[PDB]
Amino acid sequence: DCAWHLGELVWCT
Amino acid sequence: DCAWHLGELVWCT
Amino acid sequence: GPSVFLFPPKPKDTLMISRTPEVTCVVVDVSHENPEVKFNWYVDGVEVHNAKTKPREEQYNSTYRVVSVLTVLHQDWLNGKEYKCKVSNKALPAPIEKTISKAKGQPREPQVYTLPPSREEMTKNQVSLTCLVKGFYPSDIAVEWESNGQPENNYKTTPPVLDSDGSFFLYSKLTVDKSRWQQGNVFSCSVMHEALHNHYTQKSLSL
Amino acid sequence: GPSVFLFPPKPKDTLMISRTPEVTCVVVDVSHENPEVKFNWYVDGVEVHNAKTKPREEQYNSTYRVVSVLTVLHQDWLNGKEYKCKVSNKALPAPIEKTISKAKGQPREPQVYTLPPSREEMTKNQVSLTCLVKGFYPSDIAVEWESNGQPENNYKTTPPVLDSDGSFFLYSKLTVDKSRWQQGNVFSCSVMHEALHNHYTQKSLSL
Ligand SMILES: *[C@@H]1O[C@H](CO[C@H]2O[C@@H](C)[C@@H](O)[C@@H](O)[C@@H]2O)[C@@H](O[C@@H]2O[C@H](CO)[C@@H](O[C@@H]3O[C@H](CO[C@H]4O[C@H](CO)[C@@H](O)[C@H](O)[C@@H]4O[C@@H]4O[C@H](CO)[C@@H](O[C@@H]5O[C@H](CO)[C@H](O)[C@H](O)[C@H]5O)[C@H](O)[C@H]4NC(C)=O)[C@@H](O)[C@H](O[C@H]4O[C@H](CO)[C@@H](O)[C@H](O)[C@@H]4O)[C@@H]3O)[C@H](O)[C@H]2NC(C)=O)[C@H](O)[C@H]1NC(C)=O
Ligand SMILES: *[C@@H]1O[C@H](CO[C@H]2O[C@@H](C)[C@@H](O)[C@@H](O)[C@@H]2O)[C@@H](O[C@@H]2O[C@H](CO)[C@@H](O[C@@H]3O[C@H](CO[C@H]4O[C@H](CO)[C@@H](O)[C@H](O)[C@@H]4O[C@@H]4O[C@H](CO)[C@@H](O[C@@H]5O[C@H](CO)[C@H](O)[C@H](O)[C@H]5O)[C@H](O)[C@H]4NC(C)=O)[C@@H](O)[C@H](O[C@H]4O[C@H](CO)[C@@H](O)[C@H](O)[C@@H]4O)[C@@H]3O)[C@H](O)[C@H]2NC(C)=O)[C@H](O)[C@H]1NC(C)=O
Repeated sequence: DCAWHLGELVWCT
Repeated sequence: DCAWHLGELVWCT
Repeated sequence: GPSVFLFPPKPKDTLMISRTPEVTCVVVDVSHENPEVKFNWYVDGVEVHNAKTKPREEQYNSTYRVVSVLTVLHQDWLNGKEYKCKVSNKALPAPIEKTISKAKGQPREPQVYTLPPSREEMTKNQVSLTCLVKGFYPSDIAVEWESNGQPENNYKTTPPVLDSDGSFFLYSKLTVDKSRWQQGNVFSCSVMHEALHNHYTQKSLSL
Repeated sequence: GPSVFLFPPKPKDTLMISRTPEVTCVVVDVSHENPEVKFNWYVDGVEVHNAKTKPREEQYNSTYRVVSVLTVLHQDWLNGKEYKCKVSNKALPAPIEKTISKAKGQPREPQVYTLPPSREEMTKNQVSLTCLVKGFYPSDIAVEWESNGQPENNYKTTPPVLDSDGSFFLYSKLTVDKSRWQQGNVFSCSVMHEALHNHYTQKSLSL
């Protein structure tokens, strides 16, 4: 799954 | 009056 | 003689796959008479060749500042690979070498706890929203605040302090209008660190 | 040539009437050929004579360390008086003068708020008691913790951070066994600063 900071892609496992 | 820190005199007005 | 300073990439650039981290080799006190500077880059001893030289910059104090930038791979940095920059110039009897890499030590996941303002604070103009980020390693981290998906810029974060267990902790304080907090508005503490799942976690704060 | 470093007194020594604050003029890199050093002290330009020289100390790196200590009056320091130390030595082209005094700016009283551990932290073996000290000026301060009149040494305090209003704030974290917290034990955050009534204030925290 992924993580987003203010719309920006942070990281995905 | 005065203020004490762990028994020690700090200050008095 | 010239001096050299090697800088690590920004925490946010290493933790976000949407950004490009880089190591910067800065050479100061470069002379006007011999500004030719040769750079040799190595990654774990193996010489690499994809570095670029930034445009030369006159410092106005009789010297130039020559800089080389090396792009790194997120995983290479996070995996503790060592980057060495060798600087050669005619005014240098022998080449200067600096080495930098991530801090060595098992990475530990930061625990993030949001703390509401004190009852005693409910009488002032603005209240303080606290975010405690503790138990993390290494100290490379990024902490920000937001509300309704919008970034809140009115905050100050203490530098990382080394705790008694070999980990780091810090505190971030966001200052807002009592009204906002009172109204039930939702505020959040965004933390980015390599040890977090997906290098991310948010902690909400409201009533 | 020798080098000089002038240090201010400890915050606790200036804030407690039961202690004796002092300014310390340290001279390093003193040579064996010429170890004799003359000191001239001044307070707002007026030369004073009650300073004492600490016993000379061999540094083992080919130099000595000569130190002069000047006792100051609590009120003189707190009132912003300037202390100047002049150092003279035959290996020095001209006397060296350093000046130090309290930070200038209107003193502001620190607001102290104790913050309990996050309910989420209760799953851990030990918990964090926070103490927010903000809105203070100057940064000279002393923060400690206690319980039942006994000092609690298991804490870490962030260095003062400059806030957006020109004042300073910091956070202190005391870590205690979860059992102690859940049992109703009362803990206190003791803060000492010149702008507080009698330079002291204590704020308690319990379940
Ligand atoms: C001639 O003039 C030169 C320029 O002077 C002018 O600039 C001002 C800064 C003043 O110096 C002023 O006098 C002038 O107006 C002058 O150069 C300076 O020389 C110093 C001594 O040789 C040197 O000191 C070292 O500084 C290190 C820290 O430097 C950083 O931080 C300062 C400010 O905090 C900043 O000015 C520097 O530019 C550095 O900033 C970092 O820059 C890097 C690279 O750009 C950034 O990292 C990259 O950033 C990019 C984006 O930009 C990407 O993100 C990339 O991924 C990143 O890698 C980084 O973000 C940025 N950080 C900050 C905070 O800005 C110290 O670490 C170093 O300390 C070590 O060594 C000393 C001994 O030297 C020890 O005492 C220490 O304990 C420690 O071990 C040291 O203090 C200055 O850096 C240098 N300034 C510049 C601009 O180059 C030169 O000396 C003059 N010479 C003469 C003869 O007069
Ligand atoms: C030869 O050896 C000399 C001795 O060094 C020994 O230790 C190592 C260095 C070994 O390698 C070995 O050489 C020796 O065994 C060596 O001297 C050093 O020289 C340095 C550079 O010249 C000098 O650096 C400056 O340090 C300043 C800070 O000093 C304090 O902190 C250091 C480190 O923590 C500490 O070692 C010092 O002793 C200082 O400590 C403070 O001392 C004061 C005064 O006693 C205390 O205050 C009083 O405390 C009493 C206690 O009862 C009362 O409370 C009273 O009220 C107080 O007033 C204070 O508490 C204490 N603090 C701490 C934290 O311990 C920096 O300020 C300075 O940096 C500034 O200035 C430079 C230049 O302008 C700038 O570049 C900086 O940016 C900054 O602006 C600078 O870094 C060392 O201090 C000095 N070490 C000692 C012990 O004196 C010498 O150089 C060697 N020479 C050769 C050729 O090899």
